[PDB]
Amino acid sequence: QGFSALEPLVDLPIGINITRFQTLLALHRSYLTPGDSSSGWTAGAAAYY
Amino acid sequence: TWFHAKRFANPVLPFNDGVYFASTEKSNIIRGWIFGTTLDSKTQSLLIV
Amino acid sequence: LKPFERDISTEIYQAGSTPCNGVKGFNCYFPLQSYGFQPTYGVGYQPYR
Repeated sequence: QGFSALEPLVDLPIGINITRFQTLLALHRSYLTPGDSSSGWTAGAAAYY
Repeated sequence: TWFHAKRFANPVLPFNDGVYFASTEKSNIIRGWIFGTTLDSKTQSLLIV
Repeated sequence: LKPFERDISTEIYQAGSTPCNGVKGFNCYFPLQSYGFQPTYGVGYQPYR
């Protein structure tokens, strides 16, 4: 809970009417099996909101 | 919304006049924050990595 | 348009509730129009930088 004290770091204008939003998990697993994000192939248990 | 990274969690979300993000992680898993009006070659799409 | 925006995504215009394709069609006028600037142009039609 704590508190929030958010501070600006990058404030550069772009000028695009954005409608979508997606993020890259950058997941990866063993090199032996090239899953290519088909099933599993994650080897990670993190989270985001 | 909880978007844990165990399974595949990469849903495209509307940019509802602003957005918030947080992520608890004992790693550097999350790297990408791509944006765009349609995430296509036709329209300009912001890519953050 | 909202100020500070560019219509760089060229596409065939439609009248609404009437899909059309190609380069010319009924109720479908090309959004772009050129400027045939020549010295024979008078005031008002003079191109200004």
